[PDB]
Amino acid sequence: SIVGEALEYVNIGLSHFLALPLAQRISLIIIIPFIYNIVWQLLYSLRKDRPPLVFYWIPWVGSAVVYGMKPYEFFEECQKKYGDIFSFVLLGRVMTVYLGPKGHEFVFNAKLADVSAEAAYAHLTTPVFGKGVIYDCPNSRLMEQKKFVKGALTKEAFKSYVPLIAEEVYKYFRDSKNFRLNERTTGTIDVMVTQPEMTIFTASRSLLGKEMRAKLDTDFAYLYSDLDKGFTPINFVFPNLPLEHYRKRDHAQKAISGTYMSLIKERRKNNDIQDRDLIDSLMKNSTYKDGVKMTDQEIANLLIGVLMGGQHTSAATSAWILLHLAERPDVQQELYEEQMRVLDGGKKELTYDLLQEMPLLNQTIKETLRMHHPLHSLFRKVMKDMHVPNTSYVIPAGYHVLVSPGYTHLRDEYFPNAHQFNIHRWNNDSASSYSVGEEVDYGFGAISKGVSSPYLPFGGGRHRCIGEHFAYCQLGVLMSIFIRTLKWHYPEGKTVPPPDFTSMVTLPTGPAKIIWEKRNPEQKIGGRH
Ligand code: HEM
Ligand SMILES: O[C@@](Cc1ccccc1Cl)(Cn1cncn1)C1(Cl)CC1
Repeated sequence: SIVGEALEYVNIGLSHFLALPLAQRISLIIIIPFIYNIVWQLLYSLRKDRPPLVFYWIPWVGSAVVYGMKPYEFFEECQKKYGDIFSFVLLGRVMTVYLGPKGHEFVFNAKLADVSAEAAYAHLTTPVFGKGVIYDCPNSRLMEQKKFVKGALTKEAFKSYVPLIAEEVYKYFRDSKNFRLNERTTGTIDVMVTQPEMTIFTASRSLLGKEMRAKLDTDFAYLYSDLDKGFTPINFVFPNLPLEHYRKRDHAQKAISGTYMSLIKERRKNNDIQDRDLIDSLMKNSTYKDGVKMTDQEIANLLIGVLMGGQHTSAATSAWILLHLAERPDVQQELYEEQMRVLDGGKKELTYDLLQEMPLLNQTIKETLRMHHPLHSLFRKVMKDMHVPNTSYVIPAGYHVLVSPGYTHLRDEYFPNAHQFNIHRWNNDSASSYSVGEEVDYGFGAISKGVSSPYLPFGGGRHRCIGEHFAYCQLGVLMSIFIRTLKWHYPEGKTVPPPDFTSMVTLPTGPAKIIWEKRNPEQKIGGRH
């Protein structure tokens, strides 16, 4: 009765292992984790308290490639095989996806102690925006920062922003090489060139003020480009590897936040604090409820985060609006008639109030956001084991949950003929979003308590967007002027481009070109240039 002999051979086998030729160790270096990964999944599949896990060949990497390149096609296939709740491995992480409205509820309305946004996102945003704000701070601090920013995003502020945004659009039509409407009556543009520029010019002028706008006419503008490059999914995996891309980013954040702090300190020095912009607003209103004041640095960092977030979602969206309308001269025509009726043939100056009397224009924004949600996936890190209602599934702490309202936007069950661009599906329902019942306030205003709406472009719950009305104002003004000034169409045999899902938002694959022409060839834009 000797297992002793077998124990000796374990030890012997171990020493013979360590003495294998390098070619075989390297081999086993790869064979043993590859094999282990596969038997681990098979064992995992037997667990009744876990959602089904998408099978993958490469350890650590997981389904990263197919998810990264075609997330909605990935979800649809998984949904057919497994149903609405399933997990997949992503660059060392386990992601649990809950599709559909119940998914929205599970994640967006999750208890504060159950999940963490900042633990999922801080590595992406903190290097770009700076310390102490958004996700580099406790949730309670984020809630109040959202309250401070929302305090400058009032109806009165929008009434004052509309003519400023309009001035910037007209200036861009007058001065930009992409247009020059006083010199040229037709031309070709890449919308992924023009919309980022139009977006930063309009958002700078209105949210940051004339000083910060004026700086964009200089070499300073290049820092925004640099800071922009740092805003990339690569930050999720390699947040800080010592390359030049990362240094240009870090430098830009310092230079840009330094510029904002210079203005802030100048205004306080001169008692020059009015109600012009978001800077005036945060200077007057940025004291937390425990009495700590945001620092000038944190105020500047919060300005960067707000401008940068709004930059990418808005620019992507007006690009998509232009691209869907380029093959729909019927929609351009209908929008143009609305412009003529609401603005008395163009005799009335556009105001924020008249924007609210443009339902087809607003429905066009609404429908573009349905077909092209800028953020295909939203994430939380699971902090406490979560039971999935009406199942035996438990999502353990350390997992991440993923929700995708943009996926549901594209399902025929909730939006008939979902892959058809049709602004009239929103007839008599042109509001950017609408709360169908009870409300709750997490610290930045009363918002919808339920988050089961199949249309959820602005998310929901404590992390819900506060930029929605600014975006509609900005997009509204911009598109109102595009429509009254130009017609546009595709180059021969071109059509709406497929989305690029790998960038930070779901951009059109470029170059995405349209041909514009002036509705009034002789019309001139005044002002000095
Ligand atoms: C078409 C335009 C936009 C869309 C579709 C959009 C979408 C969203 C979504 C889905 C969220 C929820 C994020 C999550 O749950 O993880 C969000 C949050 C947020 N957005 Fe927007 N957004 C847009 C424009 C803007 C603009 C213009 C601003 C600022 C001016 C802005 C600022 C914010 C802020 C501060 C949050 C809160 C993040 C948090 O609490 O964790 N967004 N947005
Ligand atoms: O939600 C964000 C972050 C985010 C979340 C999910 C996917 C991509 C990004 Cl960039 C993106 N965004 C949402 N609205 C405006 N920007 C921030 Cl920057 C916090 C607000």
